[PDB]
Parts: sequence; C-alpha cells; structure tokens
Amino acid sequence: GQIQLVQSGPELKKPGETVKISCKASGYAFTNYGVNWVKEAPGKELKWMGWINIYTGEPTYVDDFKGRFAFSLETSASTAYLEINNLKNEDTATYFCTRGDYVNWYFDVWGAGTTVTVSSASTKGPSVFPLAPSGTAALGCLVKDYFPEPVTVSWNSGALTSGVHTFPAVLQSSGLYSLSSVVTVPSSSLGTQTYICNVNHKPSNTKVDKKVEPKSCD
Amino acid sequence: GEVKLLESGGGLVQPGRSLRLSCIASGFDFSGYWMTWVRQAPGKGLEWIGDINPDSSTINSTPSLKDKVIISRDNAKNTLFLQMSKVRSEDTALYYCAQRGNYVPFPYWGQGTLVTVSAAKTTPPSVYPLAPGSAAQTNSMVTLGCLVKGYFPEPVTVTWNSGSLSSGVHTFPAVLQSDLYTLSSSVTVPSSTWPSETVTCNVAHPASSTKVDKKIVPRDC
Amino acid sequence: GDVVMTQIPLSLPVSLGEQASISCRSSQSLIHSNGNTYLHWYLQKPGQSPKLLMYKVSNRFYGVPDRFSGSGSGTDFTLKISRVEAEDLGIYFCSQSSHVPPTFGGGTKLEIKRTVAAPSVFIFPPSDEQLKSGTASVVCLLNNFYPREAKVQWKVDNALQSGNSQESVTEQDSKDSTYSLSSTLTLSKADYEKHKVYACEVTHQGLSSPVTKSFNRGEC
Amino acid sequence: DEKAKTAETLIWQLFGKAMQQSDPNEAEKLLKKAEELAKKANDPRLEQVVRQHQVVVRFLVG
Amino acid sequence: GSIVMTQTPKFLFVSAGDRVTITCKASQSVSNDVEWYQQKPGQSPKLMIYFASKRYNGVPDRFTGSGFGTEFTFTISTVQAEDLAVYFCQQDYSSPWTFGGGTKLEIKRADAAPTVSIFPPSSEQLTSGGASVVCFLNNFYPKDINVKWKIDGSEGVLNSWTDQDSKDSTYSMSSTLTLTKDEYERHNSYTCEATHKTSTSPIVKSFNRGEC
Ligand SMILES: CC(=O)[C@H]1CC[C@H]2[C@@H]3CCC4=CC(=O)CC[C@]4(C)[C@H]3CC[C@]12C
Repeated sequence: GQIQLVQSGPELKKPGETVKISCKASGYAFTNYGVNWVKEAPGKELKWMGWINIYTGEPTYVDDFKGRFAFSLETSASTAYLEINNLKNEDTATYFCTRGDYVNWYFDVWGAGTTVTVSSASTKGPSVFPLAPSGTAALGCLVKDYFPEPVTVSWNSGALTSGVHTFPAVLQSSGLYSLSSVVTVPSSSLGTQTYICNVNHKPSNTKVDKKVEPKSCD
Repeated sequence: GEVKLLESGGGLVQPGRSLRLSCIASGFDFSGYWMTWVRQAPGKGLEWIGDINPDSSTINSTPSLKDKVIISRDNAKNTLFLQMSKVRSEDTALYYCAQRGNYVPFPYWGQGTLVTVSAAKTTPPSVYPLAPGSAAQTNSMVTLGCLVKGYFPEPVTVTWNSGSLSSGVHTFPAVLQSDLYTLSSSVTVPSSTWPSETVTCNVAHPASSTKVDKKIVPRDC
Repeated sequence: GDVVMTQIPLSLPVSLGEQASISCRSSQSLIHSNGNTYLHWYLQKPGQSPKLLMYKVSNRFYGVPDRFSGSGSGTDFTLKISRVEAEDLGIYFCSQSSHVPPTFGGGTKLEIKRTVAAPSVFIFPPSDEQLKSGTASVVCLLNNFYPREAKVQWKVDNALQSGNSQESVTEQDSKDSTYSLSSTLTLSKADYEKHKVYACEVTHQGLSSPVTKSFNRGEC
Repeated sequence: DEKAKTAETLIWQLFGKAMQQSDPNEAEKLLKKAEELAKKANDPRLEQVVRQHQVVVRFLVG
Repeated sequence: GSIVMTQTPKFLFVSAGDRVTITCKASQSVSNDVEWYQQKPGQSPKLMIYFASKRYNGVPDRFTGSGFGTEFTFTISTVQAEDLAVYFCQQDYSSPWTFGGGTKLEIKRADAAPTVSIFPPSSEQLTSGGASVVCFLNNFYPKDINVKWKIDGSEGVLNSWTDQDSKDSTYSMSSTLTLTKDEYERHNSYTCEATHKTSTSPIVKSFNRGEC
C-alpha cells in the first residue's frame, strides 16, 4: 500500500482544556524510524517540537515545549498521540507528524496536519451589509461578526463569476471575523440586473440572501 | 492575424487650436491590454506621453503634459483617441500609439503620424523631371531623377513606377528654406533599360491631397 | 544556541522558462564531525504538506525532476532551477540536522513576474443598517495592481488616522497575475458623527502622484 | 541480492537490540558483530549503515 | 523627481565582425526593469531585450543583455552589416518612464571613390522662371567630402546627405544650385567638382547649356 500518515480532524477548544491528537502510520515497518512532531504558527517559522523513538518509547522535547506537552505510543495499533494540557491563546497552530530516518536524518514523509484553534468567543451568525454602488462600477457585500470560520459567498446563486473578489477573513479585536466580497459590473446594467449575495455559515446554520441596490440618493 | 495599429488625424495645425488624433487597433483582443501614446521630436529621443487601462478608470500621464492632453478609448470600434488643447511650436513631432502588455513592455508599435504646428499656408508641390545630358550615356548604368520643390508641409512620398523599382533609388532628405521644402530623388538603372522602358515618378502630398505622376522623358534636344 | 538560518531573498519573482537561484546561510559551520554536511531543501505548495526536494547539500530525492540542482559548502548553500514551470511555484526552505535541534529557514516564495500597473481606487461609505447598530465601517478598495507594495492612509478632516484600520490582500490572479487590496476603518457612531469629510489616500510606485478618494457625510 | 537483504535484516535487528541496551559494552559488541556481518556481505552500503548506526548508538546510549 | 538614465557612448565606429558594448546607468535603483530597443533609420522602434536579460522572439542570438541595480549592459558579439541603427534603453520601474539618450552605431569599410553625375535644369522649371542644376555623388566613403560649383570657371547651394546604406555602407550626396532663368541663360559652362579622401585630384563633371 501507499506509505502514508493519517491525522484527526480540526480541533476547536477553550482556554484551560486538554486536547489529544492522533497520528496513524501505514505502509512500512513502524519500528524502524522515528516519529517527529512539528508546529507551524500563523505567519511564523516551522519549529521542531520533539521526537519519539519506537524502540523504547522515550520522548525528547525542546526546552520551550516541556511540561504541558506529552508524547505517547500505541505500537499495536501503530499510532502516536500528542496531548496538550492547559491551553492558551498562543497554541493556535497547525501540527504535523513526520517520519524521520536513521541513516540520512531527513523528514521524508509528512502528515496532512491538524489545526488547533483556542478562543473564548462563542458561536455567532454573520451579519451582511451592502456596500452599495455610487462605465464600470464596483459593489459588494460586507460580512461582519461571525465565528468560527468558514463562510461561503456566492453571487446570483453562482451565476456570476467574472471579476468577483473575495478577500481572506481577518480576526477583529473582539475575537470575531469579518470579510468583504466585491464585484465590478458595467454601469449601464445597474438599473436592470438584480444582484444578490448569498452568505452561508454552516456552524451557526445561517444562510442570508442580501440584495444590493444603488444608494437611494433621491 | 498580424497585429496592426493605424494612426490618423495628423498634419498641419495652426498654433492655439486643438488637435485630435485617432489610432485603430486590429488583430488582438483590444479590451485586455493597456494603451499608450508616445511622441518623438524631429531628430531627438523618444518622450512618453501617457497610457490608459482597459476600462478607462486610471490614466497615467507625464507631469509636464498632465493639464494639456486627454486620452480616451472605445472598445466598441477598437479605437484610441488623444486630444490636445492650445498646441505650440514645441509640439511639432511624430506620434506613435503602442500596446502595453501584461508580460512584455511595449511589444507592438504603430507607424506614427506627423504633427506640424506652424502659421504658414499649405502649398502643393512642384514636380520637375531630371533627365541625363547627352554626355551621361557612356556607362552601363544611367541615373535619372525627379525634383520636388516648393511644398509645405512635410511629408511627401516619392516612388518609381508605383514601387516596382526598389533597387538603386536614393531619396535625399528635404531642405527647408523660406518656409518651403525642396528635395530631389535619383534612380540608377541599366543603360539597356532606358529609354526603352518607361520610368515614372509618383509624388504624393497628403497635406495638399495632391498626387502627380511624372514620366521620365529624354531631353528634347 | 540554536543554529540560525537566513534565506535570501524573501520573495523571488521569476518567469516561466528561465533560471532561479535561492541562497541559504547558517550562523555557524554545518560540517558534521564524521564528514558529511546535512543541509536539506524542502518545498511546500499552498494548502499541502511540505515535500522533501534535496538532501545532504546536492543529492536529489527520488522522483524529483533533473532540473533541480544544489551546491555550496561551509556556511553558504544555493539551490538552482534551470527551467521554471507552472508547478514549481511555492515556498522553499532549508533545514539542518548536524546540530541538535534541527531548525528551519524562513522560506522563499516563488511568483510570476510581469509589468507594473497602477491600481483602481474605490471608496464605500457605511450603510444605514450598520449605523443603527452603533458602529460605522468605511471601506477603501484597490483593484488590479502590481507589485504588492502599496500604501493606504485614512484622513478624517485632514487628520491622519492611526491604529484602527485593517488590510486584506488576495492572492496573485491566475489569468493576468494581479492583486487586490481592501482597507477597513472602524469608528463608533459618535466619532463618526463628529466629522464630515473622509478620505482614502493611496501611494503606489506605478502612480506619479498619490490618489485621494473622498466623500462627505450625509451628501451624495 | 537475497544474501544482502538477509544481512541487512540481521544488521537492523542487531541495531534494535543495541538501542534498548543499558551497558554500552554490550552495544559495542553487537555493533562489532554487525560490522563483521557487513564485511562478510561485501557491500559498501551495509558498511556505511553500520558506521552510521555506531554513531547514533554511541551518542544516545553513551 | 524623474529617474535620469545616462547612456554611453554616444557614437560608435566599428568594423564588420567586431564586438560592441553599450552601458546604461540609472541615478537610483531600478531593480531589473530595463528594456533595450533598436530603431533603424526611418522606421518604428523594435523591442530587442526586456527584463534586462530576456531575448524577444525572432532576435538573433548575438544580442545579449545583462546588469542589475544601477548599471546595465547591452552586448553585440558579432556586428553584421544590417545592425546599423540607434539603440535606446528604457526603464519602467517607476512612473514617469524615461528613455536613454541613445547610441548611434556606424560601420567602417574600405575607401571608395564617388560616382559623379550632373543634371541641367529641366524645360518645365525654365518655363516656370527658375533653374535648378543638380549634382549627384553616389557610393563613396568616408562621409567627408567637398563639393564646388563652377559657372564658366568661377566659383544658392544646398547640400543633402543620405543616411548610411545598410547594404554596402556608402554615403551619397546631392548638391543643388538654384538660380533665375535669366542668370542660367546668361552662362553656358557649369561644372561640379568633388574633392574626396580617395583621390588627390578633384573629379570634374561639366556640361554646357548650348550642348544637349
Ligand atoms: C530518526 C530521526 O527521527 C532522526 C531525525 C533527526 C535525527 C537527530 C539529528 C541530530 C543528531 C545528531 C547526532 O550527531 C546524533 C543523532 C541526532 C540526535 C539525530 C538522531 C536521529 C534523528 C532524531
């Protein structure tokens, strides 16, 4: 079979809790390599967390990652577990489990990565407001105050796809997210074509259809 | 097919008036690339005038010409327009329209049109034959010519037998004197071809819209 | 302490069909005692896990195309691509294993190069529905420009604002390779109603002068 | 080569035995036996593997 | 302020087969946004090099471009006969976009004597009241040359020089003498005399109005 590592899905937690991530190996002799853990923070460098040896199970950590982190093994099921206690807001990151070799010392097989997000904000639906237009005019919809990611934005139920820009979401100070979706249309068609933006946020089960019109300056 | 850019609207304009130049593009998607107007003074280096984006939202122009020129485009007819107001003698030049592409800067250039700002009056050219004397028929090659005198303004196009004769033709630059231009054009042909075959010089002056065909005839001695 | 890896440059614009070069520099000697130099090069594509490209300075991992080459020694190492393709875009970074613990470089991003282009600027005021909630968001949009470096400033009655505006940037376009930027300014209702004239000022390398888009509260 | 694969399996087994040992002398004896087996196999790659295993074992256990 | 591009050298006199180099220098960093154009006499500019190292489609391999920062170079390994032109360097790093002064390339060759022909005024110009006597000097080198008009042996003169031919690299000159009809008819002998480097004695072409 194809040599691979499989990791669990994303994790959302609140401060003070404990999380456990699994990494299952398939396709080779599990006891002839080493299992290394790597942490990637948003906008930072990859940082080696530590490694566990299959022969004896003794883990080795860097100085920065001692105490709150734990490595464990289940050799019969060919699984490695990473346990995190006393979560903070600085632990939101993506974790990879990778295989390390004993003869050339590289990391050749990597897992898909598990995302861990810690925040004290609760689930909330989005709010949609029209950025109204006022030979080419630009308009759009602003999505504000929703948590957590992600939301899907479509125009005319997917009928319009040319020139649509959907910017990545940014975290506000209060702990909620916001984004904007814009599109440019010919000026002559503003008074004839009905433009509707559809926003879908699955975790809150919220679907909103907002109609964008030229501002009634009259 | 081949990318073609064709300018029009040039010629003579009196000082203080307004000028409108057009440039038609064909052979590519006109609504996808930036379009640029550039100019060159006679005998000098190139100077950049400005450019415009596909949907006429942003226009870049040289700071020294920001208040004098207006650029526009029409994707319906594949056309680009330049308008200038209160032109002076310093604007006598040759204008090119160029395409500005995404991955190549200025890959295609037009032919360019000549703009002359002067207070003189248009005068049709005078075309005279230049036949060799009786003592100039002793060589295997013989030279004939046509003299274009007393025209204004530039340019005039001189061809020999509607462009069939292209080798051995020298066309000297015109000389300006008393607000009138004068030039001569010479052609060297084998002595066995003339006067057996007809040689005719065609002179075209678009500014005065005058086309003259003058046959080279041996001197009536 | 830990060996520090510095990579040059941070962003590398290259065109398809040409050669590219990336430099990695360590803080100290990477030559191990037994004689081998453990410097490795990894590549990561958007939305995927990193994949090994080169191991031990100049060897090539199985499956890697022959156009990748590596060289260097001491504390200077270099990776060279003879003919870039569409699938070689991503983030490349070096790593060492000669001194505990292994460390990773900052990463160099490869992107397509094209000509300069100025942005188109638009400004959107706050709607009435948001104003009924007690907040006001003003949006400034820069459309289809290149390169990535542009500066946006917010002026409220000719006073420069600071510390309440957030920016967002899209990825490079797949058809003509341009960007787009959005700047949002957030105000409370009282502060929004204390002033009249709002302006967004844009400075870009492809524009001869800064561009100001402004409006007045309550007007049209 | 079947003999090379068998020798490689034996070398890896000896390395595993050495990794979980408490007396460095026993690990040294096991590594010497592995080196002798590699020499009998007449393969430079096996000798390289044994040399690397010696370094790793001496670092981790010693 | 506008970025100033200085290009050297202004003139180049090289023989066929040699190698030439042109240097374009900026007043401040322009990264690698430099393009090199070639313009032949009387035609549109043609793009040769873009992005300071890349070669445009159809360009022969003997043209190379290099440089970075504030200095760039344009190199021709083997100059041919049809490479006579004017070359420009342009930057588009920051608006406004500025062009260099341009280098004019000229070709040397062996010295050649001129061919001299003379033409009396035509009948129609005489009917119009004027008289133009023309003297054509074709295919000589180098450009330096002296032309003298002699009416009845006694020494309204306009001189025109063509651009260097791109095939055989020679210069041709037209000398025009403009007079009134009466002045032309008051004299018979007219002589065009050429003094050139290729000879120590002037080439004399003479005609008489009475003769035809
Ligand atoms: C098998 C494995 O995962 C490899 C990857 C990185 C390797 C380590 C890299 C650093 C190192 C250097 C040495 O000289 C001793 C062995 C060690 C400590 C290596 C032991 C084996 C490791 C942990």
